[PDB]
Parts: sequence; C-alpha cells; structure tokens
Amino acid sequence: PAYTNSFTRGVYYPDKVFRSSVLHSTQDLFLPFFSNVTWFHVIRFDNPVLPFNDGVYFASIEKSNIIRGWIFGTTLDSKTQSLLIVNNATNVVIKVCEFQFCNDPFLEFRVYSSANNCTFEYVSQPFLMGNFKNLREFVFKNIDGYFKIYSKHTPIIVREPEDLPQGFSALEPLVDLPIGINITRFQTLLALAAAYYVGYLQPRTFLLKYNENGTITDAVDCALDPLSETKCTLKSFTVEKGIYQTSNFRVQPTESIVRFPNITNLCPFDEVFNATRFASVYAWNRKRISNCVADYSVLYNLAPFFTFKCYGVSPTKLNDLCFTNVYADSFVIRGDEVRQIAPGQTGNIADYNYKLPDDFTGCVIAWNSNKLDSKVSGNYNYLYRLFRKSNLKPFERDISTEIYQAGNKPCNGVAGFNCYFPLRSYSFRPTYGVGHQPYRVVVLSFELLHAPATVCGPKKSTNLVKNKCVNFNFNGLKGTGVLTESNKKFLPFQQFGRDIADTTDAVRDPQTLEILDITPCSFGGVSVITPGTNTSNQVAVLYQGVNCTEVNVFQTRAGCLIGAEYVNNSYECDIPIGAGICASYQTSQSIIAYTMSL
Amino acid sequence: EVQLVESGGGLVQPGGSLRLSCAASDSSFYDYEMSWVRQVPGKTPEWIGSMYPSGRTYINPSLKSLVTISRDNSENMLYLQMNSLRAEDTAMYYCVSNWASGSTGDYWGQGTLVTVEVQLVESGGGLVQPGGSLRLSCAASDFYFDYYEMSWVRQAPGQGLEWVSTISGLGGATYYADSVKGRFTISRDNSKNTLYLQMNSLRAEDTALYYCATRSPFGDYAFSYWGQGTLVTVS
Repeated sequence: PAYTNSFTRGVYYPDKVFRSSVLHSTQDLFLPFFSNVTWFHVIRFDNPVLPFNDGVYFASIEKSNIIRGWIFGTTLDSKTQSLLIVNNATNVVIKVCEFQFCNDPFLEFRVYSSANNCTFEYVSQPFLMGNFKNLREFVFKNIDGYFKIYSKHTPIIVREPEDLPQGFSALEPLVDLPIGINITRFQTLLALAAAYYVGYLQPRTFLLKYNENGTITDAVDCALDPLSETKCTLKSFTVEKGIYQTSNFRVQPTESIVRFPNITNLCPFDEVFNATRFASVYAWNRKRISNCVADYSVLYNLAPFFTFKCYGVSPTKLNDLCFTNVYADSFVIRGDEVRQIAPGQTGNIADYNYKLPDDFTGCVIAWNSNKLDSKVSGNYNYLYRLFRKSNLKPFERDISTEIYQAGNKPCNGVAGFNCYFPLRSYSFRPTYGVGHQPYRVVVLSFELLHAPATVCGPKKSTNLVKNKCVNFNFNGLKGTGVLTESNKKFLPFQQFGRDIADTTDAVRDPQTLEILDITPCSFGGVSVITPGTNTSNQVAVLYQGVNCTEVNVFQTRAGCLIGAEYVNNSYECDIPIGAGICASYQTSQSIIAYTMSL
Repeated sequence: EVQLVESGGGLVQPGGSLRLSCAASDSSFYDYEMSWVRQVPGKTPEWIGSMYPSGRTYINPSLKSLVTISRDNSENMLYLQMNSLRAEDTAMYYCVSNWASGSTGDYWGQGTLVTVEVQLVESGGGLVQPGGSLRLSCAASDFYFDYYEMSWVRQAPGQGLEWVSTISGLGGATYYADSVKGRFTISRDNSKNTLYLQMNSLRAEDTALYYCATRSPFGDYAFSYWGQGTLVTVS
C-alpha cells in the first residue's frame, strides 16, 4: 500500500456532444486534483481486487505492453454478467458474459472456468492503443446503463517527472457498451517494470473549457484550494486582484432526492374530455379533483387536441409543478369568440357568460369537432346569456331566469317589446364556416393553497437520506443542504417581509407527516482574497464574523482570516480586506495585514 | 333517490295534441330548470323544451308555436301539449331533471316509446375559559372578490405563525391543518360578506393572536390583505 499524486490526470469528456468553445460545468464523476491515489509497483501479485466506487482511472507507463486487459464484475462469483477484454496478440474482443475468474489474473484462456448464458459482444477491430516507456491511460465507468470507456493513448516524454507527466489531458470516448449490468469490483488481466496508477472518480463539480477544434484547454476541479473554489464562481479560468465569495463548493452534493408524489392511482381526468353533450353556455359545471396523481402524458398523444394555450404558468414542464387543488370546467361556445377565453379579454361570452380574473394560473383546452354533434336537423339545444344590466363577476355561476329589462320603463315580467328573455338558443350547423363551429372548451384552473398537496406529477419517488448534504425538490422549492429530523413543531409560515430577500429553514415531508430542518452544509460568508494568478498561486480566506473558529490568525472586528500576518506599520490601501483594513503584496513575496493609513 | 315517472304514449294519429305526464318523485326536484328532450333511434337526442323554475318555458325556434307546457297548480304537471302532431316527430320521449350537467348531475327518465376600502375589521371579546367553545367573526368592507381564499392564521408573539383555515373561493371545501382536524370550522357567508369561525373546546396551547387575512389562490404564495387582530386568552 502506498500513495502518490494524480495531478491533472483523470479528466474526461462528460458526454458525446462535439461542442466548440463552450463552458461545461456539469457535476459528473471525476478524479480530484492532488488526490492521494494508489501506485502499485510491479516488476508479482501485488494489486488486489480494486473497489469500483464510481469509476476507475487506470494508467501505465511502459513499453511492450504486458498489462492490457481489465477484469470487471459485481462479485466475480458467476452471478451477474461480468466483463472481459481479450487482446492477447491481435484479436481484441470485449465480451459481456459471466466468467468465473480464478486466482490467476494472468494468461491462455485459463482465466475463466467455463461459459454461461452470454450477451452482446463488441467486435471492435481497432486495436486498444526501444525508445522510451509510453503512457497509456483509460477511464472506466457505467452510468444510465451505458458502460463508457475513454482512452487518450499518446506518446509520453522520456521519463521526465518519473511519477506522472505534466500538462492537461482529456481522454476521448473510446467505446460505449450499451449493456446496463452493474459493476462493483475491479481487477486487471496480465498479458504474460510496469506500474498500476488507479484512482476513485468520486462525485464532484468540475469545470472545463472546450475549443473550436474539439480539444479541452483548461479545467478546474473546484475542490482543491480556495482559489480553485473562487475560480468556479465567476465562470472563468483567469483571476486578478480582488476578493470574491463562493457558494457551497467545498462540500459537494452526494445524491438527489425528489419525493414529489405520494399517490399511484390516477383520477378521471378524461371524463370531462370525452363524454356526452356537455353543459350550456349560461351554466358551467365544476369538478374538483382530489387526492390523486396527474399524468398529462395520456392527454397528449391520445385524443389530439388543439393548441395548449396556457396562461400564467409555463406551457411545458407541467409534469413537475404540483398544486393543491385543480378544478375542471366544461363549456361549448361558437368558433368565433374563443379568443375571449384568455384572462383579461372582453367581448360577449367573456362579459356576461364567463369572466376570467386578472391572475389565472390555469390553462384552456379545446377539441372542436362537429362530428359528435350538430346533426342535420336544426340545432337549437345549447343556450347562452343574451344580456345583463350589470357586470359579471369572475368565477360566478349565473343560474337565474329573471325577466331582462332594457327599456325606459320596467316590464314587470311580461316578455314584450324590449323585454326579451336573457337566454337565447344557439345554432350549430355542420355545414358552416370556421366562425360557427362548436368549440368544446375547458378551462382547467390550477391554483395553490396552504393545504398539503393532493395531486402531483407522474414522476417517481426516491428514498429519504438523513444527515447528508444533498439536493431536494419537494414542491418546486429546490434546495441544497442537509436535512435534519428535528422537533420544531408548528411549521413556520414566515411571510411578514413578503419574502423579498429571504430563504427557508424547514419544510414538511410531502410523503408522511414529518418535519425536516434545512441547514447549510458549509457557509458563513467565506470570501477568498485572490491577488491574481499572474503574480503567484497563494490566496487567503476571510469570514464575515460568524464564529472565528472553523469547525497566523489575527483578531479584528471583521471576523478571522488565515494565511497572513498582522503588520503594525501602515501603507497605502491596495486590497481592502474589511473594516477599512487593507493588504498588499510585498517582499518573501506574500500578503500582509498592515494597518489602514487613516 | 330521484325516481320521477313518465306516462303517456302509444298509437297516435297525425294531427292532434299529445298529452304527456312527467311527475316528480314527490320531492322538491322542481327548484331548478327541467327539460324535455326527444331522442330518435340510432342518433343523438334532440332537445325540445326547457321549463325554468321561475314560471317560464322555452322551446326551440324550429318547433315553434306548436307546443305548450305550464304548471299553473304548483304540482307535478309537465304535460307538454304538442299541437299539430304528425308522423315525423314520432320518437322516444323522456323528461330530465336538468339538461345542463351532462353526465355529471343529470338524471334521465325511464322511457316511453310512442308509435304512429380594504378594511378587514375583526371582532372578539377577551379572555377565554380553560376549555370551551367560542366564536369569532370577520367583516369585509368594500370587498367583492368571491374567488379569493380565506385563512385564520395565528401570529402571536413568541413562536412562529401557523395556518388553520382554508376556504376555497372557486370551490368551498373546508381545508384544515393537521392539529385542528377535530377543531373549529369555518364558513364563508356570501350574503353579508363575512367570515365565521365557530370555535370548540380549546386547550392551554390554543392561546394565540389570530388574524383575518385573505389572498388570491392564483399567483404568489403570500397574503394580500390583513386585518386588525384579536386575542383569545385561554386560561
């Protein structure tokens, strides 16, 4: 057992998209820089089965390659579909099958015991690539059922550092096996002064810089030093004189929790879409959906409707936003004033038949078709409100048959001249223009209340993790932190300051009755003072007076800083640290904490 | 259990007055508008007439001035005397309680086939006995937004604020919290535009400073209008 350095060795391509001069900062599996990785010295059996946490970054500097194959598998007990790579002399074959590997990882087919029910096999003919000892590096992982293997075999210099070469590298995607079997253990195959360089691709946030040619120029690990943390906050790779803060980069999220829904049985959402003759125009039904789970996928491909004009909320991403109650209406109007169904519109049916408030976070839907109705007999079944002496209030039933009066004198209920009835029949003929087509419109009203959610999206539900820095998106409130099972009963509802600039502290579990306190993983206003990478590569930290003891330090009324020394002398203010005190960069060449020249 | 009866039919000669009889189920199902709809075999039904609860009737302009219907006795009388009979209108006839709630609240007949300004002031007294019901009221001056949702939030000093009541403006279903399940209920009286909170047996922890805040169900998650505040000292 031994440790060594793995600087700038382990960076690969996250996806297969060939971009050009972009900024990629996706939190994927990478090997951090300056990580204490194991260095196996081989001339015998010294390397045991290596743990496959999230990926293996193998490397070897040697000539006349005798270490070429790698042994994969979950338990290596002929239980699951293992992986084998046979590239002895000229026939390279990647077989995804159950091989019982014995205690002899070297060659020549005596490595495995026998065969079993095998699976797909890659027939890749390209070979897996007395002057010096060339370097060959490979990256193995498996995510989303894709066993991706990366390789950047390149001629190395003739033993300049003798441990690991300098410069940045990016292993191009070699192959991608479509098998989705899980792998937990890792080993190697000897094809018989080499060296085994392996590491663990622990999940962290990495930043890369692509070019127009395809190569990656720079890359930052965002987890090595406070300067590295600050570099991944401005979305850049060069820094200058200044002081900047970070946001939860020293501790990276491990897993992801959602737990959005709690119900599996759907609701009768199609009864209002496909049924018999609906309501009239003067009267409109209102079905109140209850505890259920929403599945808008069946409303898209089946029964192709018209445009999904959704006002207030986004027209897409409707399978994630969860509400408390969702009401379903019913209506059928003429195909000449349907545009008045939008919020804030005016007209005939939007003034005396059905009004909409100025704030309506719902959506309209229509499946206008004169085939289910409008027979050739004379259509006078549907009625509508004719006129009203007063204005209609939004979301108000109008079940009333009072004698409408529009003359200079009241009619006293006679139905004569200027005393017409306020309900006039409609006429829907199948042979007419587009302006006389029955639009069976429905205004699905989506509102949010203070009650627990009853019908959420169709996504799945993950497991709850306690005492861990993770992300959680329960009811649209995405939060990165640690959840604690506390006893803070009487869930807060802080809205005094209207939530202008304020975050949350605790939430309620949407699955069962529970309280989860949200705590930041690592914060406190950690501001790093970077003088610039052009001068040196040494920075200091400062805290805005939180604890002065994080669970060459000087005490001031601004917090505590580490990485400098206080100077009793005073000079010109160059870099303001805090509370008037400033710093500079003078000769050894470093930063000081001289007093402000007041 | 609506079990309205329909009688009248059989062989008829073209030209006359078809006397039907749609009787209710000896109940008050006549508070709303009933309808008489004709259905032909192998096709969707065709509406004929509609009787409104306010002593009014309405027939289709197609079959106009050829059918009359009236009650005139405050009983189950829906004769629907069709004048100038013929052989074309010979089809299925059945009265429905309300032809405006298709497949949701309608009840078809059996079938008779024939041949041929932000002041939300509150109220309340003083201290409350240690265990006993109470009642609080909330008035809304110059307030007509009947689609907003109401809530009785408690914002007493010390601990945080809570949510108890929820009156769906678009709906009306009573939504309570977890700790007030078997506790005081709410009712939104739209006549006088006020709020009623009928309290019940309270414990020592029920001491708070409940308010009367209303907000819009569509939009943000915060409140819009406040009140004045009331104190309930349960000791």
